[PDB]
Amino acid sequence: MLEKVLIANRGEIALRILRACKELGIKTVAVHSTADRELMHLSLADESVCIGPAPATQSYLQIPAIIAAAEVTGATAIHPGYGFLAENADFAEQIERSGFTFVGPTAEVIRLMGDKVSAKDAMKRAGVPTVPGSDGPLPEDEETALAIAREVGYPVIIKAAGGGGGRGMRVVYDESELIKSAKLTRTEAGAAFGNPMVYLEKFLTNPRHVEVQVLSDGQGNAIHLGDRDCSLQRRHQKVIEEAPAPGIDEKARQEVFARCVQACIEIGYRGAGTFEFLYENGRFYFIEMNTRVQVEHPVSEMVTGVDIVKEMLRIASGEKLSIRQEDVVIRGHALECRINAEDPKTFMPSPGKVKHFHAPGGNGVRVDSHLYSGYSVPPNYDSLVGKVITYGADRDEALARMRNALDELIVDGIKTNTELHKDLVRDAAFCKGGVNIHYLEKKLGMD
Ligand SMILES: Nc1ncnc2c1ncn2[C@@H]1O[C@H](COP(=O)(O)CP(=O)(O)O)[C@@H](O)[C@H]1O
Ligand SMILES: [Mg+2]
Repeated sequence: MLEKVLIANRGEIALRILRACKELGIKTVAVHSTADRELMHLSLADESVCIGPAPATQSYLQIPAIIAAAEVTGATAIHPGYGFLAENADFAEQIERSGFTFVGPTAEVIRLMGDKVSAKDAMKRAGVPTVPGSDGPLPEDEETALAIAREVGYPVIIKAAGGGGGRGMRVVYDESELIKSAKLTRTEAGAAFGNPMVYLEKFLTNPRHVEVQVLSDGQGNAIHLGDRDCSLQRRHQKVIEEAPAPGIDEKARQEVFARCVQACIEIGYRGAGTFEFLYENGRFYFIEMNTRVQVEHPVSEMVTGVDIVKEMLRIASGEKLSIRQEDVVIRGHALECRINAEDPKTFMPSPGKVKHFHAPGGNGVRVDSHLYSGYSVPPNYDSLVGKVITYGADRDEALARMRNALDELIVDGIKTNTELHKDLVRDAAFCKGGVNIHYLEKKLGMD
């Protein structure tokens, strides 16, 4: 087992990772900005190192600072969490060059899947179905671009190859705007991601965001932990997730599970990963693979009883996967609400002192949050303050418990999106289930 892990992150995921280390008997090192000195997990950590000022670019994204924290503290491994340097291949390659273990896939695998054009192509070779589009990038050549779009069929979507966080995409409804829309997206992709390449996909009008959770040990073994539906989105940013995805063709799903697990073994995947799919009319279409732990890993943990982060850390310490697919039984249904410190109506982030925090509880209620009473949320980072996660015998039961949980949650002192969640879990279409990726904004929408 890994001697000592440095947690190269903050907030709730940092606390999540610390919990898993402690269960495994692993020594923890926390890194933090000057603005995050109040973070809950710092006091629970064995060692703590301030690695820069408030701005993320000068702290958490500062690779040299994180590597020096490991060297002084004698960390043997580094967990990147999600975001920041989790899918930064230079980070991975740098830490391994310095003789540390990375709790994630190989740097090359991060690059293979991080470039969304080569990822799609790797999935085609693995016989995993893909969203119809350009076979590779969309060329600047006007004649060729226009012919490709025509063959796919409008509407299409232009997507950044190096894209992330739902940014660098543009939808084109008729051919007269394709070239100028592509021109604009490449420019915007150039600044935001340092790669101006874009590709073309069919714009799917009624899909659901369904994704497959995998774990792979890098020694020939891989399993899935079912799927998740994450269709409720605002600006391509997920708000609620659930597992398993309800109302899915069982044959289609069972087929996609096999393909994904088989791909892990092909490409040599090591750690936790997620294949992201768009599901439409009984059929899956790959869009991307997240080569890290996900925000919404808990719903999958609820329905399988497999601890994804502990497995990650076991794999990283060099262990074979213990769990066989035989033993992975998806049971019940789980629901996650992302609790964000933002305005529930204007979505403007809401930093501040949490004068009083009270967490919901009871049967089938889990809470993952670094909040505590007296804690000040800083302005410098993402708006995620906690995740309320319910579990039941069925989807209706998970929904009933989220209502209850949401009723008891108090984050007094700042604004949250809690009232939005309260509406969503009473929304007729969502309570029915299987709403598409366009539903929330459409709903919001009517205003
Ligand atoms: N072909 C498509 N048609 C319609 N919506 C899409 C398409 N591709 C992506 N999206 C929307 O963008 C979201 C994220 O897509 P990704 O390809 O994962 C982009 P990112 O890497 O930023 O997450 C999806 O959940 C979906 O809502
Ligand atoms: Mg994505």
